[PDB]
Amino acid sequence: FKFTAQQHVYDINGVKVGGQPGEYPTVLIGSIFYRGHKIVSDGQKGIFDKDAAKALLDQEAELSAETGNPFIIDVLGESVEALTKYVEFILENTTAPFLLDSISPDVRVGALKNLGKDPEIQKRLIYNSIEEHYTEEELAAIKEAGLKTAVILAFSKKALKPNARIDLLQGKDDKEGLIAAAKRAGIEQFLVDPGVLDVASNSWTTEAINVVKEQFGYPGGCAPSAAVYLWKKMRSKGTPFFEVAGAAVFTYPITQGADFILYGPMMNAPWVYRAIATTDAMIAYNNKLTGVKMGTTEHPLLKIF
Amino acid sequence: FKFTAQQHVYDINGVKVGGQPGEYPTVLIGSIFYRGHKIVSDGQKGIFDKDAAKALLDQEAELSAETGNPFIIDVLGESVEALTKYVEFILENTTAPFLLDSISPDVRVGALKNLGKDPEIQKRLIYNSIEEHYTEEELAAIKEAGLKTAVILAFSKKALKPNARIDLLQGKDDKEGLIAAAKRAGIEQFLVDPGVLDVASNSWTTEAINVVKEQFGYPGGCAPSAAVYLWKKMRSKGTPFFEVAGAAVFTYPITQGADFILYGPMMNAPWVYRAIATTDAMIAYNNKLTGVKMGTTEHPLLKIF
Repeated sequence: FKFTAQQHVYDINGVKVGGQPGEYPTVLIGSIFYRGHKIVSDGQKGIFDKDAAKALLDQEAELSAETGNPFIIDVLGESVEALTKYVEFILENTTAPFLLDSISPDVRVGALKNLGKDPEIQKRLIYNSIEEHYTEEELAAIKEAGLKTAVILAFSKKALKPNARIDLLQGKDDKEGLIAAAKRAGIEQFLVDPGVLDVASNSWTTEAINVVKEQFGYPGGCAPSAAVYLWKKMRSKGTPFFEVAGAAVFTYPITQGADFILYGPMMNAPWVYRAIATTDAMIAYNNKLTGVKMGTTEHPLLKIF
Repeated sequence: FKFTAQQHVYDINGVKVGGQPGEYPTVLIGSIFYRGHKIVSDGQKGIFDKDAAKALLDQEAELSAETGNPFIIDVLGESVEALTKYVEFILENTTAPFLLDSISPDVRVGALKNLGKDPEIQKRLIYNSIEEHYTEEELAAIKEAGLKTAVILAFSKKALKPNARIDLLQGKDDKEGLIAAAKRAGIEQFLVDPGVLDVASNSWTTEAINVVKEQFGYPGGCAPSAAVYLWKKMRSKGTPFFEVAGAAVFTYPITQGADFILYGPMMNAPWVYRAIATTDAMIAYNNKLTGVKMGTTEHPLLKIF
């Protein structure tokens, strides 16, 4: 199976994301400083374990080198002060691009004012996310920071059908599309995340990714970790039951041609990389029948066996 | 995914196998008395710990009840004497259908001859397998036993690519093919296993399953356990890395619409069931988008959350 639209392949500070299935390895996006992360003692002041944070980033680099799966760090914060310090640390202690991420839009906006229109911010900071309820002050903050890449959260609790993401992105009736909104903020590269409600609905998320890649060619991915962590019946079972259940959820979108996964807490990277690399390897081996050419020699198929 | 051909759904003594993606849960097939199975004290005579064997069968039934994934037991033997006793034990100690399985055709035929004409055997025993080395003696032994279901195994190093495996199944030039051979033995129900040459080529196995379901509508599955166990680089990493890699390999065919998985030793059932149930749940949630109706309420989607 191949997509009709020519696929966007973005180069975000060296990380290739997008393409036809089997062309590029899955980009894996691990969360750091999330709510309840044990390496954060004060989520308001941003007091965190610098040694432990560095160890997670070094582990991510090592797993990436082993499998060929590139990484983007999901940097979460509950306050402007905290998220600013987290981003300053991430900039210094890895080369990877990263999501500027918060539940609260004003935390993302405040952090951007602090980080400013730094050329490094423009190259490495991906805004997470341009969502249905975006504000003009949010677009102003993105434009003033000169960001070029954003996650487009193409989710609406009233665009549940995959096909309805066309309306969300392009606009409909009197409603500006999320792509138009992003472009007004000066965004040039769009990572489309159709959103995940629960584990089962990951199949609708993946169909939405397929619609977006088929018709627009934007890189498609999703964030199933919250749904997996709300699955107490599985998580309480411990090893290896939680990990293989998680593996089934995180690999599923990749089996249908998705480009990136937000796999949740970085502490899970060791098993997530091994599962995702396995799926990537099997998909790319199908290239030998389809004629799709791998865009890089740094691919699980050439590395994990 | 929805498959072109009208799908064959077989009722093998109460186990539903086949159909469109999300119609029926994955049938899981665990191996017992395999080479080096430590509950066997004498593999030539078929002497084994019956309590340990029963404990495995009870565990399978408990896991099946939990997820709604039906089970068929893969009964392996290295001698006629041993495989005959194993089949006798399985008939009395579970209600499940089972594969009569040996790497040696002489062992399968010998064991089958010992079982004679038995309606319970005819309902529950699946011949594993009709493969490239089949003989008229073997087809005659199957017909004499009155078997109605067989695994059709297209594992051949003369048939690497999916279309070559289809040629082995459907026939080509001077060869009737494995399905035609099975029909001459009186087989009316075909569990098509294209074989797994290695881990990466599980995508080729899955493409062969797709062509089978697309064109013939026969249930399709595979046995990737041997390939995964021979993956030294991943196996060397231990738990849970080996299990999540295994889960990625075993779930991949299911994500592409496969009907059954031989997951290897039954001792791995606890994590295999959890991984496969997860995939099944996501696929069945897709049913509205595919135009499919669940054929049973005994489905992971309605059980595991």
